[PDB]
Amino acid sequence: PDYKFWYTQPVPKINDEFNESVNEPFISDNKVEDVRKDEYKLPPGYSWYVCDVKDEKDRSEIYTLLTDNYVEDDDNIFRFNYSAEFLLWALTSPNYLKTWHIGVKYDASNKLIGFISAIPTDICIHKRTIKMAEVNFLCVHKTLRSKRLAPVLIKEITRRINLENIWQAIYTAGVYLPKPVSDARYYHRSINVKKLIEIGFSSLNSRLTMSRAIKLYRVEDTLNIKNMRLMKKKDVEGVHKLLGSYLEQFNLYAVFTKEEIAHWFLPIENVIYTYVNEENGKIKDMISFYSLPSQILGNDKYSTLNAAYSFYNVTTTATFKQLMQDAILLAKRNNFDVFNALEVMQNKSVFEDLKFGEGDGSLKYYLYNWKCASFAPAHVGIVLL
Ligand SMILES: CCCCCCCCCCCCCC(=O)SCCNC(=O)CCNC(=O)[C@H](O)C(C)(C)COP(=O)(O)OP(=O)(O)OC[C@H]1O[C@@H](n2cnc3c(N)ncnc32)[C@H](O)[C@@H]1OP(=O)(O)O
Ligand SMILES: O=C(c1cccc(NCc2cc(-c3ccc(Cl)cc3)c[nH]c2=O)c1)N1CCOCC1
Ligand SMILES: [Cl-]
Ligand SMILES: [Mg+2]
Repeated sequence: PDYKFWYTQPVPKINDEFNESVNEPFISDNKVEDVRKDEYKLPPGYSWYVCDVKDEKDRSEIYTLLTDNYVEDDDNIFRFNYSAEFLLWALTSPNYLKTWHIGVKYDASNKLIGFISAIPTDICIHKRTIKMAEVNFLCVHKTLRSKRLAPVLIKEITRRINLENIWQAIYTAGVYLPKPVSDARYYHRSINVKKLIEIGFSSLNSRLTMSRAIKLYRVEDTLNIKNMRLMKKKDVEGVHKLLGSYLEQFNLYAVFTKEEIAHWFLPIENVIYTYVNEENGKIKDMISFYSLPSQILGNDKYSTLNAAYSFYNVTTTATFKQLMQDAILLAKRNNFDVFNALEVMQNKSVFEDLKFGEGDGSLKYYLYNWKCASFAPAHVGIVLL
């Protein structure tokens, strides 16, 4: 790989190695005045479109583009199917900019063929807190792949983020790019065993028959933490303290305001699930997971796999194993087929005992315009959508 685009950007070369004495931008002393005020040029017949994610019809156009053209596994079995309600939540966090929700239309058809997004957040990297853009949902229509549209989308969102006096970004991808700050494998905990086998995801053998697999993954319908309940507005201050206190140990985390805690955790059916344990007026434990279905490609029976993804989990009255056992149970109670988690924070410590299987690859964490030491994924304290 030559990285002809990426090697023009303020990111590390593949064989760049920085030690912990280095924690700073590649390019400092940036001036909003000097940022390009012209939109990047698109190929003839294509136009920039500012998407209004709060408009049901604009949001439906993003939904359709991602449904048909977003992330697949390397074997083209699954395609991520973020819901329209999920995209509304993901993109309208506190102080979001509409103008960071960037579409490209094909003029002749008036159809959306490209998208990229960012939201603003404070990110703490090796104890330094920096205002950053969190970039996600980069997507080019399958009919227009390998035409160098992605670098146009990346340069245009970089320009718009820079106009807000923001000079760093955080992003994740399954593909290897220059250069990860950390790299986390994903693991899966089967809940609906029979469905996962029927779609070709989970395997059986002469030792693990269907009946034995169903018994292996069977869940007792009783919580270790009896009073775990859906989070309410009254719990925002307590979750801010419990989660905020927990995250300070990590080398990379979001520094959440109380308004960001309310946005990212208060529950929304089929989008975000947060449960809390309240003891003596204090929030002492929390579980959270988001809903991200996958379309099961070419399957006539099942249109989607209903997957819960581990978000943020903290325990002070139970073991981390007991807490994540309760997270699996709460996902089962909410009709999820599988519980997915990355080897970030304390997660890898429970994967063997709670019968998670290792997945087919890894999610890489990246910073834009930041040089620093890389670290093991247990020191990652942030989960992007
Ligand atoms: C200060 C503010 C800064 C803000 C910006 C921060 C950076 C944000 C960066 C974006 C974070 C996004 C986070 C997410 O959303 S990760 C999810 C990405 N989306 C998908 O995987 C959906 C399915 N695939 C697609 O839609 C396309 O394949 C995409 C759009 C991904 C590439 O389109 P296409 O396949 O038609 O290729 P091209 O000819 O246009 O372009 C080829 C160039 O693009 C580089 N490439 C390929 N994949 C990715 C990728 N996932 N991140 C970054 N760069 C990527 C590639 O190495 C090459 O450059 P180089 O190798 O020649 O050098
Ligand atoms: O095998 C997959 C799957 C589905 C789609 C894509 C991929 N691989 C690539 C990939 C991965 C992920 C990913 C997968 C799991 C987790 Cl916990 C966190 C991130 C993100 N971005 C990617 O590009 C893997 N599963 C397991 C069953 O539930 C849906 C996800
Ligand atoms: Cl350029
Ligand atoms: Mg292209």
